[PDB]
Amino acid sequence: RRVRISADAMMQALLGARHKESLDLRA
Amino acid sequence: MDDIYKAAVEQLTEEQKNEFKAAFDIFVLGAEDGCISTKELGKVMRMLGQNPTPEELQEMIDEVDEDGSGTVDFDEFLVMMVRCMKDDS
Ligand SMILES: [Ca+2]
Repeated sequence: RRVRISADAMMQALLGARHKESLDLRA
Repeated sequence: MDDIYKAAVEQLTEEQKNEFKAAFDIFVLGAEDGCISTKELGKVMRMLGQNPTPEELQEMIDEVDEDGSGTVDFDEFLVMMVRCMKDDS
């Protein structure tokens, strides 16, 4: 519940993949 | 069994592995031995703006660490990376 850093924040922290503004999440 | 990770890792392209490998080297930016511990993760979280308790960091590693050694290596890091990505398939 109320998980932290699902993976998007981490991706931004490091290079990894830009994944644009999202992966498969609506808005 | 960890077999799923083997196939997932094997399928992964060389470029994809290189990208994750590069992050690994950066992660150990706080480790001379080249190992990732709570200290390395603590610095990462700090940048994100999160400053929880050390006890939580240790518990988190245990959740991802099957051996509960309290440390994360390249092999474990790779598995965690793939596992996290799959979590949302
Ligand atoms: Ca371990």
